[PDB]
Amino acid sequence: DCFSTNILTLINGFDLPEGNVTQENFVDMQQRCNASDPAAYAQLVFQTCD
Amino acid sequence: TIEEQAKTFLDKFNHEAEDLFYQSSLASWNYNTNITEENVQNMNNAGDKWSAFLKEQSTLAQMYPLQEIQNLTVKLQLQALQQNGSSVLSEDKSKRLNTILNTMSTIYSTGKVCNPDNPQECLLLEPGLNEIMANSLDYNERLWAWESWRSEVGKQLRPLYEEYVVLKNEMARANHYEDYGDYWRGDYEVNGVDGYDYSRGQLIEDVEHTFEEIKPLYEHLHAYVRAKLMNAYPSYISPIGCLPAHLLGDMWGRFWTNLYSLTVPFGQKPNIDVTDAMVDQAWDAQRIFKEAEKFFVSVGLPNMTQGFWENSMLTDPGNVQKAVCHPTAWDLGKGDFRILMCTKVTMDDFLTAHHEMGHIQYDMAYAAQPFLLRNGANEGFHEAVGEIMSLSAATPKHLKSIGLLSPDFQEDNETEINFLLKQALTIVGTLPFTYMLEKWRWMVFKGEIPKDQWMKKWWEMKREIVGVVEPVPHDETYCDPASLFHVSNDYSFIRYYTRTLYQFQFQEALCQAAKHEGPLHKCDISNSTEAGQKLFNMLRLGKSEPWTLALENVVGAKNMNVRPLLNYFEPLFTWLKDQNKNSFVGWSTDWSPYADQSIKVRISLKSALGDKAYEWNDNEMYLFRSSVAYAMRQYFLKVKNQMILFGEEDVRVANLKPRISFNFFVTAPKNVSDIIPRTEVEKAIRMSRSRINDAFRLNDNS
Amino acid sequence: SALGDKAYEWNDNEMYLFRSSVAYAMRQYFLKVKNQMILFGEEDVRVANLKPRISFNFFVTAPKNVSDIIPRTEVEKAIRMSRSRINDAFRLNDNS
Ligand SMILES: *[C@@H]1O[C@H](CO)[C@@H](O[C@@H]2O[C@H](CO)[C@@H](O)[C@H](O)[C@H]2NC(C)=O)[C@H](O)[C@H]1NC(C)=O
Ligand SMILES: *[C@@H]1O[C@H](CO)[C@@H](O[C@@H]2O[C@H](CO)[C@@H](O)[C@H](O)[C@H]2NC(C)=O)[C@H](O)[C@H]1NC(C)=O
Ligand SMILES: *[C@@H]1O[C@H](CO)[C@@H](O[C@@H]2O[C@H](CO)[C@@H](O)[C@H](O)[C@H]2NC(C)=O)[C@H](O)[C@H]1NC(C)=O
Ligand SMILES: *[C@@H]1O[C@H](CO)[C@@H](O[C@@H]2O[C@H](CO)[C@@H](O)[C@H](O)[C@H]2NC(C)=O)[C@H](O)[C@H]1NC(C)=O
Ligand SMILES: *[C@@H]1O[C@H](CO)[C@@H](O[C@@H]2O[C@H](CO)[C@@H](O)[C@H](O)[C@H]2NC(C)=O)[C@H](O)[C@H]1NC(C)=O
Ligand SMILES: *[C@@H]1O[C@H](CO)[C@@H](O[C@@H]2O[C@H](CO)[C@@H](O)[C@H](O)[C@H]2NC(C)=O)[C@H](O)[C@H]1NC(C)=O
Ligand SMILES: *[C@@H]1O[C@H](CO)[C@@H](O[C@@H]2O[C@H](CO)[C@@H](O)[C@H](O)[C@H]2NC(C)=O)[C@H](O)[C@H]1NC(C)=O
Ligand SMILES: *[C@@H]1O[C@H](CO)[C@@H](O[C@@H]2O[C@H](CO)[C@@H](O)[C@H](O)[C@H]2NC(C)=O)[C@H](O)[C@H]1NC(C)=O
Repeated sequence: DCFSTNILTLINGFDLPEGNVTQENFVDMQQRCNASDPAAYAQLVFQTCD
Repeated sequence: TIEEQAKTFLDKFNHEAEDLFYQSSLASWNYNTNITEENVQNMNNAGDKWSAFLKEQSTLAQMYPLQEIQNLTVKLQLQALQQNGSSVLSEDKSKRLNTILNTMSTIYSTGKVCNPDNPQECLLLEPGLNEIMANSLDYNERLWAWESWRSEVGKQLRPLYEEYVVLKNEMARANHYEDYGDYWRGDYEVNGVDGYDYSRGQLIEDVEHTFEEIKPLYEHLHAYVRAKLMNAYPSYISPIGCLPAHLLGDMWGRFWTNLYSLTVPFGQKPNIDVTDAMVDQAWDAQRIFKEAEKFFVSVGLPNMTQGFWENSMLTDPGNVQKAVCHPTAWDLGKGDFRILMCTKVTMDDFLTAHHEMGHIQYDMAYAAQPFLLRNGANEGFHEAVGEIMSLSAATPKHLKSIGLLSPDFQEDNETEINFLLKQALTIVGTLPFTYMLEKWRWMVFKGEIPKDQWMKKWWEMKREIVGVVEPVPHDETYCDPASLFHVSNDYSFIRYYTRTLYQFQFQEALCQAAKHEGPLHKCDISNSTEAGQKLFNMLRLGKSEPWTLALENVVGAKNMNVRPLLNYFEPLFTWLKDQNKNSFVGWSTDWSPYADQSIKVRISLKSALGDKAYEWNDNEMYLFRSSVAYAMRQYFLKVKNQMILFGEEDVRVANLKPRISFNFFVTAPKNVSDIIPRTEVEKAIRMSRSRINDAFRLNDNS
Repeated sequence: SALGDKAYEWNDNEMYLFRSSVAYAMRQYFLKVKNQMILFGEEDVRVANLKPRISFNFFVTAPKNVSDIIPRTEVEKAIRMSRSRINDAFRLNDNS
């Protein structure tokens, strides 16, 4: 549930298609979105559940 | 070879071309002087014969390879006679292209819109609608005119433009060009000079370099105008946002001059105006031309021949006969130059007389040159040369020295500021528009912009280069850029940029040569023989050498330069920097006039359906708009007891994303300016949310 | 029969919604089979003979051409294709 919420917050923030960022490809897409444009990824708050 | 046979070919071609062209010029001149039906067919057959002669001469020039030519003049003439044009295009394709161009011109010329509360009163563009845009101070009327013209014109011109761009691109590719844009840019291309070469692709870089320097002054002017527009339309313009597109005093925003009545710095003190002194002295419409001729003689430039003064039609008849009197300079040839205009007693007519006089002087300066080389260096030289004469002659110093404007007049700097701002509204307010339009057209021709994103890209540029925001969202069915006269009639637009740069370069060079005290805005070059000699040194060349060499003979440069323009507008720049201490100079590309009342919708199909989920396309958008219209109808009927016929075209949608999220708002059925507030839309959606959800198989979270 | 209680009242707004649904169905059928982008509207669904039983006749014409009437065969095909969406848009089930 925590990982699904973490995916959903990024999807909502960056308006990506639903079903593109999955559990296996979350980190690379997460850093790609950050590298695209700072100051918009910053306001996104992620949870570090493990 | 060969050289001898080429020279013989050129001589025998010119020997006829002179007289054919000369007779065609008589036909056109006789039509223009008096509208006579019997001469219309005479013009038509003469023009057809001249076109056939040109076509046959082009056909008898293919047996001349360009690698064995040593003389440069015959090389240039052969190249100017070598281009195929539309000949290589297939006959059916050529007929299709001609038909589509004619349809485009006809739609632009005879398209009309109509009032929503009186469909029996419909207005054309140049009468009525242009006056509505140029004079009205009403937000609603201007917005109605803007949106209504754009709707019909874009909807009718879109598919025609798509087919036209495809056909023109194919024809250009058939002629060893990358696209149509390369063919257009090839006018400035010059090769085989070993020291003055100019590639076609360097024009883009030069234009971008010049615009990067021109940006800050335009930013300050934009901030000043936005500050001054608050008092006219309060609660409509954001203090940090762009300018709405319809409030700029023009249909397309090409010129900002119509805002001068709202943005004058000191309206209580008028600028210089002695048009009544000419009326008091009883000056007929003959002294102004003589004064212009005397002024041109003073610099040492050649004078007017008696042949011109013999043929004088400038006096308007004013009888039942109606003929076009647009000021024009006719160059029939063999020592036959004329000006056709309707001459009145006004300042603008005086300056236009000077403009046409300069045109005629430039045109006859290169008469000794061969016929095929009888033209300006490029497309921008002619207008700049014609215009700088009027610009120098418009100064009050020349007016005082000519006899008018009695010396007992102490000029104030407020009048100078007013004059500089009025000039800026016309000169600096149009450079971003020209640059943006040509950039969009070039990248559309080159294929960078997909045909799916055209509209999108266009408006993005207007929010980032010009600083102008549309008042209503426009989908992909529109063709707003095609509403211009130049785009729908297949004309080039970079000449207006290069001419604006060249005119100020020439003015600065002439002022520096004449040793003026300081060339800020009050420079005059009257009674300076060296200045006239320097101008004549470049006037007489024509096309015999590259335009870079002609520029070096005056300004000593090989490229366009922006520093003289900034030097000209420096006093206004200082004043504007002084006046913008509190304003936020710049703009932001996020604020929209309709963004306050919009509602955002986000849809998660995969979560609600998982498998078997349907694909979302424009038909689903149509269904969503219909559902929203039904909801608004129901709310208005069941609460306010009004029968209002909301449709699916009153739901305006923007910002579509692959997440399936978008903004929408609702307007009144036939009124575009009337926007339903967000509270009513919230209430209607709350009332009908169950039906909205169940129509799409989604449940209140998706 | 479908709703019993809690049933809504049928008026001209429901007729507008029905016409819009039929237009959407025809658009979908023409796109997904014939590969043509035809802009059917809700003013191309002509309706006649309205009765208190809520029964009526309808037919469909080309978007800007009153003379061109879509034959009954493809109208039947489009209704067959999109009947489920038509039904759940109104909370009725294949018998109502
Ligand atoms: C992603 O967001 C972080 C947020 O700071 C940034 O990463 C910087 O660069 C490297 C990453 O390895 C770190 O050492 C820095 O501490 C990070 N912060 C800085 C320079 O202020 C950056 O915005 C993005 N980094 C990447 C690799 O995309
Ligand atoms: C068109 O207007 C002109 C002048 O009003 C008239 O025709 C010209 O008349 C003068 C005589 O003063 C002749 O020198 C010109 O040759 C005439 N122009 C021609 C023949 O083209 C007349 O009113 C009209 N010309 C017509 C109908 O031919
Ligand atoms: C144009 O072609 C001619 C060769 O026929 C050359 O120019 C000639 O140069 C001599 C000088 O001795 C002159 O007397 C001739 O009048 C020139 N003939 C012209 C201009 O037609 C040369 O190859 C080319 N001249 C140019 C480009 O100026
Ligand atoms: C204008 O179009 C004609 C096509 O008819 C071009 O003529 C061709 O020239 C090339 C190069 O020498 C030849 O290989 C072809 O055989 C010619 N085609 C003919 C004669 O039908 C002509 O070169 C074009 N003009 C240009 C490109 O400037
Ligand atoms: C160029 O034309 C102007 C006419 O504006 C000449 O000025 C007069 O020309 C006539 C000849 O018809 C002389 O009689 C006058 O003496 C000239 N001066 C005035 C004040 O009328 C001018 O001389 C010509 N410039 C030249 C030949 O260099
Ligand atoms: C127009 O001229 C007057 C005086 O010539 C200007 O008033 C002075 O302007 C200078 C520089 O701007 C200031 O340092 C002075 O404080 C001003 N007042 C004086 C000398 O008493 C005025 O600013 C000018 N206004 C415009 C729009 O140009
Ligand atoms: C269309 O647009 C607006 C509605 O926003 C109407 O203008 C209103 O009524 C009068 C104009 O006669 C003015 O007070 C204002 O322009 C608006 N007043 C408000 C919103 O309180 C305009 O009349 C409408 N035109 C129609 C319905 O034909
Ligand atoms: C509207 O639909 C009718 C067909 O129902 C079209 O009529 C056709 O017109 C052309 C004329 O070139 C004839 O060749 C066809 O035979 C006609 N179709 C028939 C008789 O079934 C009519 O053109 C359409 N009107 C439009 C598209 O504006």
